[PDB]
Amino acid sequence: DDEEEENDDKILKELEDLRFRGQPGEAKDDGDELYYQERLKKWVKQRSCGSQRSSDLPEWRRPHPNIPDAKLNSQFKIPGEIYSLLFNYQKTCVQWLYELYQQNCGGIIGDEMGLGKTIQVIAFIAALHHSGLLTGPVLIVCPATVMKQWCNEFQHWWPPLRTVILHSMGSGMASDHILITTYVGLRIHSDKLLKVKWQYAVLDEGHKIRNPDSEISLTCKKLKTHNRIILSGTPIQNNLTELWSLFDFIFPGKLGTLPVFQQQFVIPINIGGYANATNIQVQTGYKCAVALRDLISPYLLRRVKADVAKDLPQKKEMVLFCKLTKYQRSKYLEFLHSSDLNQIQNGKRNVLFGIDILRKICNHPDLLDRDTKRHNPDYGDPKRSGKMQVVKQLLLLWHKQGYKALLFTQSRQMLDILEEFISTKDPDLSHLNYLRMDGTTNIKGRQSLVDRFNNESFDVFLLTTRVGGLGVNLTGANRIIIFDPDWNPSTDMQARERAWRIGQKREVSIYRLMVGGSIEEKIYHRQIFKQFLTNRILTDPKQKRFFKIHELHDLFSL
Amino acid sequence: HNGAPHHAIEEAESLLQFHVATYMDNDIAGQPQALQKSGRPVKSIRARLKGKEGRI
Amino acid sequence: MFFIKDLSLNITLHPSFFGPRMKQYLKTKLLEEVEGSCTGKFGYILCVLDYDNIDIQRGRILPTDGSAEFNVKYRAVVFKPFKGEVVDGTVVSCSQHGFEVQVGPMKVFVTKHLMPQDLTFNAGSNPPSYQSSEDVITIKSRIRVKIEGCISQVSSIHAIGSIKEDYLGAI
Amino acid sequence: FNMKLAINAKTITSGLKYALATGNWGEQKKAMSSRAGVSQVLNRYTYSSTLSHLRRTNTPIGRDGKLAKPRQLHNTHWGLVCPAETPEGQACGLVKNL
Amino acid sequence: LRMKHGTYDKLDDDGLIAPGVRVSGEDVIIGKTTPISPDEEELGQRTAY
DNA sequence: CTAGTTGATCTCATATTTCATTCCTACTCAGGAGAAGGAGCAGAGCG
DNA sequence: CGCTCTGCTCCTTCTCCTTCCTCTCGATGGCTATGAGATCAACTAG
RNA sequence: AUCGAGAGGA
Repeated sequence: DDEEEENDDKILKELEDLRFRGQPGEAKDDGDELYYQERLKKWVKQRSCGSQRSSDLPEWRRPHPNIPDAKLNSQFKIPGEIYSLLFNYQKTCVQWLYELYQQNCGGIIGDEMGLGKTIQVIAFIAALHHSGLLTGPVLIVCPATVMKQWCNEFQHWWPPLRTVILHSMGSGMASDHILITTYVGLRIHSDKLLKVKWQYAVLDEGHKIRNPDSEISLTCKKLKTHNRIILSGTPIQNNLTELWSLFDFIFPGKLGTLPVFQQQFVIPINIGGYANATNIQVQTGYKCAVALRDLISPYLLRRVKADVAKDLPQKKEMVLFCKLTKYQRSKYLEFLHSSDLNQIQNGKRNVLFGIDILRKICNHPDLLDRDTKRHNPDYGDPKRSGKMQVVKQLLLLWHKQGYKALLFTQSRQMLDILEEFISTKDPDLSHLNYLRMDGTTNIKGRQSLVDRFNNESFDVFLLTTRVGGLGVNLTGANRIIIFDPDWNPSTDMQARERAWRIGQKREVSIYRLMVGGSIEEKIYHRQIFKQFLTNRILTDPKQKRFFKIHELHDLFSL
Repeated sequence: HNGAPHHAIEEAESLLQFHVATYMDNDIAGQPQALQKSGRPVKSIRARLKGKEGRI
Repeated sequence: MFFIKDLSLNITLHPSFFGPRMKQYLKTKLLEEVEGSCTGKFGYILCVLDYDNIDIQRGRILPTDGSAEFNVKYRAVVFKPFKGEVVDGTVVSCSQHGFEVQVGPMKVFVTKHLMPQDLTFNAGSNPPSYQSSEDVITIKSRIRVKIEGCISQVSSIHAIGSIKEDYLGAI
Repeated sequence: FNMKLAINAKTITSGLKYALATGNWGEQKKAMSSRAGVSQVLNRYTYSSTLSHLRRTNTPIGRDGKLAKPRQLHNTHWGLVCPAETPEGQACGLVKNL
Repeated sequence: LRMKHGTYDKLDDDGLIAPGVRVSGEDVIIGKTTPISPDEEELGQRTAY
């Protein structure tokens, strides 16, 4: 629908002007906006008008003419056929979703990866639409790679549902029920879309709204609806403020504000980590944080993979240890002595990111510089890093043993250095065929490489931790190595879980390279404390193990 | 935006007013001589445009 | 609308051009720089009057430069349109994208919404013409245009028009 | 303590070095209580200049620039400071030589 | 970059002038460079250093 | 003309809950003149 | 004649204030910052 | 380069 004023067009014919060749671009932008509003040229394919939304609906009417199992076959307040199709803890999950719907406040659900977070919610939405006679609207937010999934399940289990992709669609609100979008797309569409008041709002990647100050979380928060839900892939990973933000999005009035939470609802000394009037160490902080955990339990669901997926071969927490070379030790001591300029210099390559310098010394002292090309002809040199020697030993052992090994690395500079090492520096490793991955790899190429790895003839698959979410399926792996502490424990779980998807019959041994006496061990201790906090807020065990943060917090700096 | 308590909002307003005032004129005949991190008084626009060697 | 207005333009003059022929050069320079000029203040400068009787006052030497700056006074003929004003223009072209008419130095423009509701475009007519209504408007005919807007360009001044009403029909 | 003190040994060293190198006799915080010009680069134009510099004094009182009875050759100065060696300009009578 | 307009022909391989050389004008007496950024491989494609 | 691919850019981000503290340390070294603003007071008109 | 009012006087605050040139010594160091992920544009070819 | 300080000169 080209509504551009023909007046300017005939003026242009009167006297054409090429300087306004951007006016066509502005017109294209306006036409795109009008498409997202009430029009669409070639975007019907994105689960919009012309698809099962309003065209292929007849394909389902003959089996059930607008009367699904929720209405015709074993009609109840809930569907009958899906529940028979549903497995254990899934029917109960949908039942509790129904309870929350009666509560008309919201909720948060999520099971250990691979247990079907995407499923058990589409069925509930369809149940509300048909058995509950829910006219909608219903909203979904997730990455496009997962949006295609959501659409696939929607059109598979419940064809009649009118679902669409808010990536490059049109019509949408102009037409009648379900909408899926990207979080970045949600940011882009700060227009009326936020005022639609989507009756059933559900967010897929709750882990992407952990930070209260993050623009994604606040953008979701402005969209207030009587029923807002989160499907966080994982629970708390870094701070209880993340749980506060999640609960505020789903249940604003049922929990205190940010202050009340931070000064009180904090497992550390804030809530009385020594609630039993014991040492200031956080070891007896119970009956207060446990109370909050029990208060939130009526609002969260969790199924452990072991609950139904007992077929999960042994996991190995084999923390390797390395030795700092004389060159590395000398550079480490030099930096430590010269680090103190303002003693933190607000971090800035001294403490906060002086950790980066320490890590670079630990891993690639040979090429410790941005201008690596000057040293590239002669470096890297594994002699300056015993961690490279350990990696070589393990890779050779697994190659002679024919194990598909996964290598997890830090910023792509280390990735490329390791690639060059294995490919050319050491002929022993050159005999091993390898694969590569990075954050700049194309999505199609990423999928192709993942498929190759699952059935690879190669030996080593070098991978970066950050690239890709939990969807990356690397069940073909037989061995895993972690090159350095991957900060947030969630990253470590994802890395070790690249092999551990639904399947992975062959046992996989996971290794974590470490340097004895270095700051890396201190970072690992910090990660262990984070895991302990997660366990405390999740299961509330009587764990008295507690690293002495009162001095170790400053010790971990350097 | 977050509905902070009254006194916190008042303190933030006073701080903003003080920074703006010092920016235009960093000599208010008062106690708070705004000064840089390095320990030097901020050169307000008034200081630039004032006195000998003072832009006029 | 055609009317006569006074003009006052400042002319600089390089010292090397000072001489007995100065007045003639001033007149030449202004007539070439002003006649037919485009101005948003006065639309189109159509004619400079009293070319024989020109009051140039006579100007002054710039302080640090020897050049002289002259303020020449004039009576001039100019043309500008008005919103809500009717012009008996002459047609130039017809198209389904709209209708435009010529008014001396300016071309009037008419929108889809400013023709009569019964005046659709007939592309089959040679030349293309508005044969839909009882009043056939051809490319080479004449028509009254009802102005509702002035379009300003640096290189030219344009305006819009309407032919909705009966009194706005072809001449 | 064996090394915790040594962390601030730099305090003594750098404080003395600043106080003497810059002349700002304070702690090097904000020129607080500064007496800029306490320490000066030894003049070595010739031998007499060196000797005179090594035997010089200074009156901070007149730094205010007041114009009054001080910065005059009081007669209690007889035999204690030079009656003739005194600079010109602002420091005339405030800088005195033994 | 921006190597000074003076004469470098008087320097030694050490970046210093041997004593006894007659220096006048803005001639360079100490030769010192900063092997600093831009750390761009595009520059490597251009002049190597 | 346009759909595809790929480079390029924009935002993400949040800290993690924390030790912990002294306190603040003072000598050298302004004052000078003028406007401003309050405070008191005394008398003059009122009731 | 007591009340009140008001200007008149005096007494603290309360700021705000001084040609041109040449050397040398030194103390500032920089007040933001993960790369990924996702989106947009730019190049390219039919 | 910047700012600050000191020294001296007309």
